[PDB]
Amino acid sequence: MTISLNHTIVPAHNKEASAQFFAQIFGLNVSSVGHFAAVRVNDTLTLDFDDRETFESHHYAFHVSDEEFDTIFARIKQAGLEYSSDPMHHNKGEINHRKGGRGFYFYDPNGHNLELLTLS
Amino acid sequence: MTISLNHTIVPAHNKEASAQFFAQIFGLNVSSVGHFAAVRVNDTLTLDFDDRETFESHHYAFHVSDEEFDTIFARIKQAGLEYSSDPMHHNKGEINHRKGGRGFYFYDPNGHNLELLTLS
Ligand SMILES: [Ca+2]
Ligand SMILES: [Mg+2]
Repeated sequence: MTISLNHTIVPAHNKEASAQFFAQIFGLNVSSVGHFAAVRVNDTLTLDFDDRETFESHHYAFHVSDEEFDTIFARIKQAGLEYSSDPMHHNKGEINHRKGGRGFYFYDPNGHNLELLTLS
Repeated sequence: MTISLNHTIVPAHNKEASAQFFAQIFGLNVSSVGHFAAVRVNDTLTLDFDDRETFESHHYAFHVSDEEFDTIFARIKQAGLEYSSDPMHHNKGEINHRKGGRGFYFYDPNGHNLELLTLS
């Protein structure tokens, strides 16, 4: 039938801090699974945070509902985090309106580029 | 629920060779999209292959049907690629039978660790 992404490993300097950051902002939960701090995103995907000393910035873009967009964006502002309309973060403190939707980018504690969008 | 991963950037020394490798083995298509060689995996997810000189190994685990598993595994053997039952590739030329399913690991041309699983 269908190929689906089930797991991906997210490298982190501190896997618990990174998993907690992600779970707090997205309204999800952290589980200790083997050597990972695992965050189940939905009924098909889990992000496995893994302790790593050296790695480059990843880029993850998430489709969310309008309600989820508003809820997550409020948590980012409440947490005192910077965000941008553009992937390079040249345009801070604003969102994009690409494809008749809403979008923005924000870095995780490792410098991974997280992207939220309402229309895919 | 309504958070889904829509895009992720896969770093590659050669984005066209890497996107073609992934598309050939998984039975997918490559599109040129901006500076990416993009592979739509399913209705939800696109892998964006991006030219990069320096990066660390990523890990992506895909859930597939038994039929898809067999079709992909046969392409991997026909292509002359090594695979393993374990994530560290200590046990080559065998698959695992974990979680009431079948699984195996194989590297892409960049050394990204690709995992296939049927689960249940
Ligand atoms: Ca998903
Ligand atoms: Mg998927």
